[PDB]
Amino acid sequence: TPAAESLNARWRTAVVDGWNNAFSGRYPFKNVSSDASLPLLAKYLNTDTGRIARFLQNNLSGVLHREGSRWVPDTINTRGLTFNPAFLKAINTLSEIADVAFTTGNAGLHFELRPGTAAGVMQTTLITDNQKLIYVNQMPVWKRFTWPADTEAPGASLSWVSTQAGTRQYADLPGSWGLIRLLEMARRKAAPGVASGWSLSWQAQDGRMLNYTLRTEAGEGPLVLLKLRNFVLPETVFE
Amino acid sequence: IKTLHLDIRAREAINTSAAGIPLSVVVRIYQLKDNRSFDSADYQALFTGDIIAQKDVWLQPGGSVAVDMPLDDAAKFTGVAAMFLEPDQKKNTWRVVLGRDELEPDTPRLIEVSGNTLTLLPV
Ligand SMILES: [Zn+2]
Ligand SMILES: [Zn+2]
Ligand SMILES: [Zn+2]
Repeated sequence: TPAAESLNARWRTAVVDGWNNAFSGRYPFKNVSSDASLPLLAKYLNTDTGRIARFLQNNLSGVLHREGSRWVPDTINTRGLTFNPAFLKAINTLSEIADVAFTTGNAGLHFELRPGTAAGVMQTTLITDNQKLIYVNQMPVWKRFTWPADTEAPGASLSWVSTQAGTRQYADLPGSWGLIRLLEMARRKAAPGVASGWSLSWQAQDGRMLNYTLRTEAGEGPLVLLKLRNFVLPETVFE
Repeated sequence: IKTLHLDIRAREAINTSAAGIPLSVVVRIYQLKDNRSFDSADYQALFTGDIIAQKDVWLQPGGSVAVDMPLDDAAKFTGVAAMFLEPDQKKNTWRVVLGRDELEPDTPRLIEVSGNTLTLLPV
C-alpha cells in the first residue's frame, strides 16, 4: 500500500482536484443554471487522450485492463491491492458516457426523434441548437438531430398548439446543455418494440402530453449524460 | 367561376390515432393547371409548375372551415388533400380532385372528413 497510497495522491493531483474545480456546482452534475464546459469535459473523458484515460494507461496498465470500451481489474496478480469499488463504478460510467458522446475527440452524437400524438394537441415545435421539428398530426417521420450542433446561440425549446388556447411554451432551456435539460424533464420509458428506442413524454399544461419516440445510434444516446447527475469522482483508486 | 367556395366539415371521430383518440388535421387546397402530377404523386411526395396557389386550413374534430379564395384563371382543377396520421394509400381516400366544371359560383362544395378519409359530397 505505500506505492498504492502515493498512486491515490497522484490520482487526486493529476485528475480529481482538476475535475472538481471544473465541474462542481454545474449542470449536469447539479440541477443549476451554471453549465459544465463541454470542451473541458472532453479533455477529461476522451477515451484515448483524455486526462482520466492517460492516468489509467500510465499508472494502472498492470492491474487494470481495457476490455473493449470497459475498464476491468486483473483478477490474477492484484499487487495485492484492492480497488475502491466506487472507483471502478465511476470509470465504467464515464467510459459509457465517452463511448456514446465523445467518440470524435469532442462532444458530439446523433439521434432521431419521431413525433407522437395526444388529445388536445394540434401542433408541437421542438427546437434544439437551431434544429426544428414541427408536427401537425400527419404521417410521422423520423427526424435526425445532432448534439451539440453548430450555433452561436445553443439551447432547446418546446412549444405546442392547443385545441382551446393558442400557442403555449412548454419550456425554453438556453445553453449548450439545453437538450439534456429538456430530456431530463420528459417522462421516459424504454420502448421494447423500437431499437434503441425510448418513448418521451413532456407533460404540458392542462394535462396535455407532448409525445415523441427517441431512437439512438448507440446505447442511451443523449440520455447517457443524465448519469452525470450527482456524479462523484472518487478521491481514491485503492482501499 | 370567380371565387373558390369549399366547405370542409369534420365528424366527431377524425384522424384517429392508434388509441382511437380524434385529432385535428391539416387540409391542403391546391389550385392546379392539370391533375396528372397531383394524381401521380403519393402522400410522401406531396407533403415532402402545376401549382398556381396553395392554401392550408386547420380542421378540428367535429369542426368546420370555409374556404373562399380567388380562383386564378389558369386553374383547370382544385386538389384537396388531408395530412392524415394513417391515410389509406391503396384506396387513395385521403384526397379528392375537382375540375372547374364541378365548382359552383356562389355556393361551396361540401368536403366531408370522417376517420382517415376525404369525401366530396355530391351536389
Ligand atoms: Zn494485468
Ligand atoms: Zn452519428
Ligand atoms: Zn353570384
